[PDB]
Amino acid sequence: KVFGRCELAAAMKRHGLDNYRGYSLGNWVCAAKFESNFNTQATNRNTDGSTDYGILQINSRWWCNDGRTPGSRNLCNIPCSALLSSDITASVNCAKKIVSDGNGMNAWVAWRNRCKGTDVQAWIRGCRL
Ligand SMILES: [Cl-]
Ligand code: NA
Repeated sequence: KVFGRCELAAAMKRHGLDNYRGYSLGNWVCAAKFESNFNTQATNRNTDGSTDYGILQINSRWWCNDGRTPGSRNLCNIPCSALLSSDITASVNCAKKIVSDGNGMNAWVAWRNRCKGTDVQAWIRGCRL
């Protein structure tokens, strides 16, 4: 599923990401924009053989099991394919665990490079939330 901007914002808000650990809704929508272009089916292979999955490009090295990342962890305890669903529940739940591990949203390189320190509220602007 390719979400609309406000559609995703509302779905995220409903799943409790607004101000989750100090990160306002605009941060998560910006992050999802540049990681996956709002596409839940987005996948990307890393040079180390791991793969990033879904709307927030969660990495198989640490967070999910895809059965082809030797010596990796499954810290969110899910198959990586679960992160590709049109229902974003598993991605959101796993994201909550990632953002709490000490490094905040700096875990997402696109957020750090493209969202951090920008006017992130522009991403939820005009949306009925
Ligand atoms: Cl933080
Ligand atoms: Na893994």
